[PDB]
Amino acid sequence: NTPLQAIGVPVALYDALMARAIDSADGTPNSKWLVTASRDLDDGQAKEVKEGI
Amino acid sequence: PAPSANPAKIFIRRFFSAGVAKNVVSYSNVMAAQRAME
Repeated sequence: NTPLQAIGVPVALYDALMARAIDSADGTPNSKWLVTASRDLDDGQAKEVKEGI
Repeated sequence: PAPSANPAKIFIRRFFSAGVAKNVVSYSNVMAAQRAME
């Protein structure tokens, strides 16, 4: 007769969610400003756009 | 004292039968009480 008899499910839920938490912490890019160029931009001056930004 | 004659004889005539050793709780209730412990 133990409380451990009736806590199997939520602890399993807890570790599963924390596994989701630790996983998505490292793996999701932390960058902003998804900049994209146009389809005539002369790499040689498009790189000037990158260094400018 | 000990009148021995209670009005609870309604049930042994037919609704119950003498000398059978009926169990006190339904098997469904026991399983319900069991799973209620987890």
